[PDB]
Parts: sequence; C-alpha cells; structure tokens
Amino acid sequence: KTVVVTTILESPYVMMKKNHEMLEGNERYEGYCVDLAAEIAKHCGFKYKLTIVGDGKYGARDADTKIWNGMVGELVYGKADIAIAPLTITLVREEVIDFSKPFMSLGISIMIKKGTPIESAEDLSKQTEIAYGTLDSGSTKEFFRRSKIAVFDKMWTYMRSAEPSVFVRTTAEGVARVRKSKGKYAYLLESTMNEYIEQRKPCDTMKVGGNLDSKGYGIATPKGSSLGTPVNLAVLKLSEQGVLDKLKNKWWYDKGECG
Ligand SMILES: CC(C)S(=O)(=O)NC[C@H](C)c1ccc(-c2ccc([C@@H](C)CNS(=O)(=O)C(C)C)cc2)cc1
Ligand SMILES: N[C@@H](Cn1cc(F)c(=O)[nH]c1=O)C(=O)O
Repeated sequence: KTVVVTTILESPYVMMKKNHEMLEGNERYEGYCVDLAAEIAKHCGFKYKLTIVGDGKYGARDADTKIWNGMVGELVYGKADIAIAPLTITLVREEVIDFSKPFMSLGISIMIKKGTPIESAEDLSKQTEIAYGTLDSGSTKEFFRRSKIAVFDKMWTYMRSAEPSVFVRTTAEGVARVRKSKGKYAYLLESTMNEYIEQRKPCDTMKVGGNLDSKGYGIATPKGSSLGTPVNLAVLKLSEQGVLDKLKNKWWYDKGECG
C-alpha cells in the first residue's frame, strides 16, 4: 500500500518548492524531512504520499475531551500511517503513539535580534522591558506550562498573562516578531529552528545562551503499527552511515548566508 505520511510546513524540514504550482504530489515539497522520508522509504521498501497536516499543528491533547489534534491526532485516529517531521519525543505522546529512536537532537533556546541585552532565560525572567514568547501549541509551550523550575515557572506565569499575547501561531510569526520589535521581543524556540534562521539573511537574529532542555525528534507511527520496527532500524542505519549528518549539513550549513 501507499504509505500516508503526515508532516508539517516548517523550515527547513518541509518547504514549498518555488514553482509548486506547476508541480504535483510529493514533488511539490523540499527540505530535510522530505529527503529523510525518501531515505526511510528506500530502506523500508515502501511507496508514500506526503500530506501537510490539516490544522497545521504538531499535536496536543485537549484537557477536557482528551482528543488529540495535529500530526499526533492524524496518527491516533487512523488518518495517517506515519509522521515524518520535527516532532518532539514526549512522555504524553509516547503513551499514545510510537516513536523511533531520535533522528535529530535539540533543546529549547532563545532567539534575539542582534544587539539585545539578553544572554539567558534568567536574564529574561529578571525583567519586563523585553517581552518574550513561545509557539502557542507544542512541546515548548508545554515545557514552560509544566516546569517546576523557578526561573521557567516565573517565565510561564509571565507569558500566560502578557497583554497583548506573546505567543505566536508559527515559527515564521515568532521570527518576524523578533525582527520587527527592535530588540523588545525575544522568542523561545527549538534550537534547530533557531540555528537554521541564524544562517539566513538578513542575518539579524542569533541564538543566545545554552539550551533549556535536551531532547530529540522522532519518527512516529500509530501504536502497535508494523511499520514501527523497520522505521526504527532505518533511523539507526541512517545514523550510523552518516546520512543524518549529511542531511543536517545540507539543509542548515552547506549554503549558509551569514558566514
Ligand atoms: C525525550 C528524551 C527521553 S530523549 O530525547 O529521547 N533523550 C534525552 C537525552 C538527553 C538525549 C537527547 C538527545 C539525544 C540524541 C542523540 C543523538 C541523536 C541522533 C543524532 C541519533 N540518535 S540515536 O538514537 O543515538 C541513533 C543510535 C539512532 C538524537 C538525539 C540523546 C539523548
Ligand atoms: N517540535 C514541537 C513543535 N515546536 C516547534 C518549534 F519550532 C518550536 O519552537 N517549539 C515547538 O514546540 C513539537 O513536536 O511539539
């Protein structure tokens, strides 16, 4: 059968090709996870169709109805066979879907407009002049909402009460907000995205400080799927053959624009 892959528009993992109007099917998209999908499919021996998740969400569970949205929802309710995306491995997700060993490491990080007098989360937490926010749904938001760490708790308590809202609906919105706010907004986002943006014109943002946590993205399958095992073996093989490194370099650094 043709494997249905759910994924999400997020640079440089999955992007629309420049002439995507005149192209169709999987050929409409480019990026790290596009390449990774091709590799995994080659190693597991399956045909596949790339589909952009309907609600443009990563995956969150409603506290009241217990219903999952986003890519995770697509997996749990039988809409997709596999998610190949920068989907963070988390405990609550692992309880309802299966993850491969991780294919890329990351941690929550801080993005500033160059010139901003901020070097750490503690720095942010100690002041109010510079606003700061996260993506409105996903593992970063959850990290802050659930954290028992003093500094991070202080930051969450600030963020959920800030007027107007400091949360954004896409990474693009967060980056744009950094660039337009003349140093008065800092954006908390996954280090991988931060590092990508740092390598792109107009070269006016930077990652500062260490990461706030350490985790990974994994390939996800519906719980108890037969695809789970071969997909995991493929991730291991791609890791050991240096393919994951080659792809990371390909999409992040090989054509860097900021030196
Ligand atoms: C959710 C967490 C439990 S976690 O993210 O899974 N682990 C946390 C821990 C600090 C950690 C975080 C990230 C990494 C890490 C290390 C390597 C990789 C890639 C490059 C290869 N993954 S692999 O499994 O080692 C490989 C042999 C295929 C991806 C993630 C390893 C350990
Ligand atoms: N990977 C996350 C989604 N996600 C993406 C980002 F770019 C980010 O900065 N924060 C975040 O939670 C998830 O799987 O929920």
